[PDB]
Amino acid sequence: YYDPLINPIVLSNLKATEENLPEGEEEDEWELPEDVRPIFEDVPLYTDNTANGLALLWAPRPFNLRSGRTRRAVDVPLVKSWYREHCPAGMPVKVRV
Amino acid sequence: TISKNNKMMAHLNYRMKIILQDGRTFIGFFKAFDKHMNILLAECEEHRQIEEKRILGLVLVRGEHIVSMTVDGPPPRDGGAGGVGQA
Amino acid sequence: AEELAAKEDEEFNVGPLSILTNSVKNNHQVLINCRNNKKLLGRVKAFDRHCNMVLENVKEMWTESVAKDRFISKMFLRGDSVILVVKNPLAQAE
Amino acid sequence: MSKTHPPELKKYMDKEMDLKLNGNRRVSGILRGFDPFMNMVIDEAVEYQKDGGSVNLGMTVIRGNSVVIMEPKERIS
Amino acid sequence: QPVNPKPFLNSLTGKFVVCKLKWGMEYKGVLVAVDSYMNLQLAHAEEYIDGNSQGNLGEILIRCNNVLYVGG
Amino acid sequence: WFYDHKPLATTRFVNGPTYRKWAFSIPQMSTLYRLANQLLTDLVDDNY
Amino acid sequence: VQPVNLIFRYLQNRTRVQIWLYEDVTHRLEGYIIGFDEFMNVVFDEAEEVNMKTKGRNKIGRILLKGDNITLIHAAQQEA
Amino acid sequence: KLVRFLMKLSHETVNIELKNGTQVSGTIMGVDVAMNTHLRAVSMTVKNKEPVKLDTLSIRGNNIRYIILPDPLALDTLLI
Amino acid sequence: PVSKKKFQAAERFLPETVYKKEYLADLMDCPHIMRNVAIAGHLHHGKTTFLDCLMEQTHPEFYRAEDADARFTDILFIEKQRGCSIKSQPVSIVAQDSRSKSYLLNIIDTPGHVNFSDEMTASYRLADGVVVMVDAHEGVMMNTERAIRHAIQERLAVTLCISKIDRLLLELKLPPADAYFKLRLIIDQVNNILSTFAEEDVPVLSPLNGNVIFSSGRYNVCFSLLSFSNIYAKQHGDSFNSKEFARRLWGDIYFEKKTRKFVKKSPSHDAPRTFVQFILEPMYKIFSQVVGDVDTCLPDVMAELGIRLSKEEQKMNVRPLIALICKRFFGDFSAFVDLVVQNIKSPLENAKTKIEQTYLGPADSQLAQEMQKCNAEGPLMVHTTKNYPVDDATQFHVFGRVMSGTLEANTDVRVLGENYSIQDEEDCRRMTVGRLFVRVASYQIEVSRVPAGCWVLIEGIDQPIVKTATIAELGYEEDVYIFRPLKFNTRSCVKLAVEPINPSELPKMLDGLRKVNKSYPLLTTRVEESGEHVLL
Amino acid sequence: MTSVGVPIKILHEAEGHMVTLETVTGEVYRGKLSEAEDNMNCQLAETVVTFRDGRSHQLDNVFIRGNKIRFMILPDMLKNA
Ligand SMILES: Nc1nc2c(ncn2[C@@H]2O[C@H](COP(=O)(O)OP(=O)(O)OP(=O)(O)O)[C@@H](O)[C@H]2O)c(=O)[nH]1
Repeated sequence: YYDPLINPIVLSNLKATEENLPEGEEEDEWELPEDVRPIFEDVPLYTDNTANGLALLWAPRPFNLRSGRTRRAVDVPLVKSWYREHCPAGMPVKVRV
Repeated sequence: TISKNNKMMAHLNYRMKIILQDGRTFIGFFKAFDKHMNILLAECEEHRQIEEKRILGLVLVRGEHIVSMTVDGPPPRDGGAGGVGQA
Repeated sequence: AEELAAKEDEEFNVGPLSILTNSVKNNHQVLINCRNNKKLLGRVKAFDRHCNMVLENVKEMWTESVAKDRFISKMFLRGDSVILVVKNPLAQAE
Repeated sequence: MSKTHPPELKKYMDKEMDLKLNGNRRVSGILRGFDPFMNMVIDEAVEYQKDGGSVNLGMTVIRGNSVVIMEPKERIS
Repeated sequence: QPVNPKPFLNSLTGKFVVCKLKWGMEYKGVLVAVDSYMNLQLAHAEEYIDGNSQGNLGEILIRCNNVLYVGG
Repeated sequence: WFYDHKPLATTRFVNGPTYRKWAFSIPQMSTLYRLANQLLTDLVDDNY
Repeated sequence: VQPVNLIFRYLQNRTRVQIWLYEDVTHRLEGYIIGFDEFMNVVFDEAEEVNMKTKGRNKIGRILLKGDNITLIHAAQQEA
Repeated sequence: KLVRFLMKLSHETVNIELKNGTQVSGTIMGVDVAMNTHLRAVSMTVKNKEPVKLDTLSIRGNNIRYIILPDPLALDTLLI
Repeated sequence: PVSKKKFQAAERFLPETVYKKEYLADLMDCPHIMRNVAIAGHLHHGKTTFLDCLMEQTHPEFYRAEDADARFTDILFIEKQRGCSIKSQPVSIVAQDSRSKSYLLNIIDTPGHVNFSDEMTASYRLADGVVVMVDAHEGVMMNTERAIRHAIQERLAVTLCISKIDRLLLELKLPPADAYFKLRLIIDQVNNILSTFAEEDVPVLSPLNGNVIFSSGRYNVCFSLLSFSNIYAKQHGDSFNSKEFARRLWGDIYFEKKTRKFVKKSPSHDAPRTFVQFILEPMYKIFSQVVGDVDTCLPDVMAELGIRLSKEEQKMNVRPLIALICKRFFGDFSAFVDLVVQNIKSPLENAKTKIEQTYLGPADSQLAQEMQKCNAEGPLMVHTTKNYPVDDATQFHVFGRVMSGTLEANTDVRVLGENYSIQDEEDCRRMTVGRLFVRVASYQIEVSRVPAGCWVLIEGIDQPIVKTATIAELGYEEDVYIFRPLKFNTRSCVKLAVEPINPSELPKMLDGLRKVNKSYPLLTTRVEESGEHVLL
Repeated sequence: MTSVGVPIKILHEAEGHMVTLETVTGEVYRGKLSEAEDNMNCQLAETVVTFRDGRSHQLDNVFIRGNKIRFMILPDMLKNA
């Protein structure tokens, strides 16, 4: 969907490129054979999983994976992202240190 | 021979003598063919009846003109793992 | 596959190839005029859209000129050389 | 039946072309049409005779398989 | 107005025709049948070479490729 | 299956009792991603 | 112009055309086209056979000239 | 179609005349859907030339004019 | 003793390639085939990763990680660590167009940072043609304009490649219709640059013009219109003339499924065009099925794509699985080979244009005609503008383009510095050529001779070559002139002064200055009248 | 393209180079194959025609119909391709 935070696709002064489409009279007769069809015609463009699957692509690791080798419980360092990123602005002396 | 895949892959690269409908004899290492029976001869030579030999390059013969072809000569020619023991 | 064979059989019952159809089933000799200016007189046992024929008890005659001939017990003739198939008036249904 | 891609000849269109045909006829003129069989259309066509004579033709259609060699008089466009 | 070959030969089918082969010989007879490939079957057919008849052949089949022209 | 000891180990989502490889779908991955949330960062990290 | 559309002009205009035969270099056919098919067989009308080695002529009338035998078809010159 | 009869004639001995007048005799080791015939233990008698013995010979099928078939051949069983 | 001087990757052996080296070396004798190209970009557009796809196709042994770009043409360890490209590197590869005719390509991966843009100048001197890489989200930023503009001024032939298209579907999530408009606007931006800066008839960059292609080097996607039409033609089986469909796959045109004709008025209020239906929606459906479903859809993806995935490939994640699905379905980049082959013109046609721009000498009778012929039998002339250092940094090899005659290893040659003229002539030396190599960034193929039109890496002549150099036949009795210096697209504005704590070591520092001066080209070394040693 | 046979693929790789082809009428044409087709129509440039009597002439461009070509001598590097 076109998220309104995405700025519109327009530049007001921009000259539109010439499109060398085929000229009508003979070329309009040209027809695509009756069984030629978009590669995924009837597969829907998106499902109710798709929104979640796209969100997972930029989940923090490990959640951007879906297949993985398994890891020991001692190795998952559950809080480690918290101290890597930064102190919150409000936390006092003890915690900052 | 040809098209029978187990057999065709062995009949390529033979040195074959090709007879054409104009009466020419070509000789070369036959190493590609086509459904139209076009043939591609590497290191080719021609013999013209009168006999005289001329050296050609890689020669593509359009299949329409072949009468017949025959084997002239063989393709060119040239376990391995162990080491457990000591002596 | 079999639809093309069915198509091939249907054309023989009506087309110009009826003469080959009659030659087989009534065993009537055809004097096939052929390229290289040679005549083959014999009975067709099978033929096709390409006008191949398998021939039995062939007499081959031609002008060399002087006449020469050869007897061929059985033959397959590639129909590309056939000019003109004459349902032979010098023979009859057998 | 078979499907054949249109020949490359579009770069030769409306340029002056010589042709050598079966039976060693020499034909010349402005090539301005072809088809997948290379049935040429030669406009303002001219015949060159094997005795050295020449005769103007009309707008001319040539059956493709009679064409042996075709040869521009001018650079390809 | 067009007179296309298959209508033309159908209009000749069952009628007398002259058939010329590509190699200097002519067969005149009743065109009994024609097919999509335009093989020709002639009946009561007679062989003409250099403008002269030289014999009745009866029913003859002329294979498609041999024909230069055929007509009434 | 969430609170089993070795979850899924006897199922097609993990190679077997040695418990060395896993391959979850998206319905599974998005659900546990959502449960994990309280521990996870907000970031599209690398530039921050 | 294509080729088939050009032969349609001979058909529609009934233009007197001269046909060159294939390997038969010493004969040409003159007449009017009255029809053709996808194989370029020509149903040919008022057809004459011209022996250019002598300029002798024979008149044949309406014929099917098989398209296999055609080298060239062109609008006839003023010769008759 | 009748070409599928010939490929049942594997290992039969035949005498072949080609369109060029070459006479070839030998045993069909195999012949294909285009009647390209592959022969073993082959003699080629090119026209007005002495016969030459050959081990193998592949003939492009359109060059075949006719194949003389062996006399015992059970035509009534192969033509089904 | 085993000093860990290693500052760049260098391959311990010649890696395997799909083409034979002998066919590459033979094709070098035939400039009527070969092309030279430079790839030029804003920082971190597709450019390096796209060449890794060309590497992966030709090589087979070329490992690309599922996590991160291999960036084969970014050989230096500073470039590995920084991950921007910092210096140009050349590739030479044999690659097939849509006809499966085999072309020889030489390609420089120019760095996208403007500070490095001096590297783009040296590359464009070699290039003949440029491919410009635009990022489907960012579009034409700063260096993209500078790359196009500077390529025009060189008189390169300019071609466009729109790159990281996947950003439209995955990150921006623009639908199909708006994704087409975003691509359309990028093309319009570039043509707006071309029409203002060219003033001459530099050719308009539509897809209908097929001088434009679309790519995602992360996902092995690269297609023009014709390669996508060939996919429909192969898939359905030549039921239509594929070039006639390709003409209709872009712009304001629509497919009327009632009639199967193509119409230019929107057949409904909502109708997707051609590009949206045929090109974009299958791409969105490839990604969205693997992104959303993976577990369930993947057998159906095998059926319509006819691709096979083994069960351990079906357990790949999304990025490697989509990249594998696209790799098998699209196959090689040949749409890009079409782009290069048709638009760029070879050495031979371009050699007239390139000698007029580069040469400085009297651009008329004797020597300039031998170069404009690009005749491999003519008198030797080589132009060089790069210096690459050997793995011990003891010496440089110079990188060169030949177009007169043939350059031969272990022969003697006349090397002309940037000042040489009939008055300056002391600025020339006779050098003995060492080995000659063809360079494929990390690895070098060694050859006895290189003929006009090729690029070459030359051993042993590096001592007098300060930056650019001309190399010329000794026996040529007529006047030889040097090719121009590099007319850089920027200036060295920042001055830095260098002084060692060690000053008895100052002679070692000056040798450091000479070596960097050779490596950089735009870096200017001064010794001021104050005695300061200065870098610019 | 569709999988046309190897001889036609080699013919398109021959487009860069000089080829020498003989026509069914006997004339030998040497020139630089500028376009070829899957029906093996050939366009030659910078051509020299050699007649069957041994006379020769230069020709700037030649188009030869594919079914009138007897054979072509291709260059050796194509054996590597
Ligand atoms: N999302 C997305 N990112 C990509 C894609 N291709 C490349 N990138 C990313 O962009 C960054 C730069 O890629 P490079 O190949 O190094 O780009 P680059 O332009 O060669 O870098 P420089 O030439 O030095 O400017 C890396 O993080 C890549 O992962 C893509 O197709 N999709």
